[PDB]
Amino acid sequence: GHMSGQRWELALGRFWDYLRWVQTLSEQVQEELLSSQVTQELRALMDETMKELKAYKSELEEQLTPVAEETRARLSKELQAAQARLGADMEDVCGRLVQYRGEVQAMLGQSTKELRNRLASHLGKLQDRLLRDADDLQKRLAVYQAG
Repeated sequence: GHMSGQRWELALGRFWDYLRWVQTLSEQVQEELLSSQVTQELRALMDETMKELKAYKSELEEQLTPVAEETRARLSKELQAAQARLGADMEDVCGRLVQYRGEVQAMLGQSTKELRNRLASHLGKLQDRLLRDADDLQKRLAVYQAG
């Protein structure tokens, strides 16, 4: 909820805004989930978010003068843990939609009514994990810049 207005927080928003369109499961989504256009574009947004985040952490790892270099070792790892957590959440969303592309054609197709219901709940859980871990990453960034 509290963004610092960086390039990564927003490529993240471009990823999250795309997932909201997928969760509507409209005809265009039902059509585009059969193909790989969604997963290709979601992978692009995931990679774009992680490269901007990587460049942001690099700029932050060279800030105010230290006294003895490190109180950052513990803080830099907890920040790296949150960075890897965010990327793992975005991989889980892509991996789930890849399974759905095959599940909609498993044994030449399955019941899409129950199939879209299980996917919608699973996407909602992944979305809630992505939103919370994005806020935790912001907390780890603030702690890192502070001490």
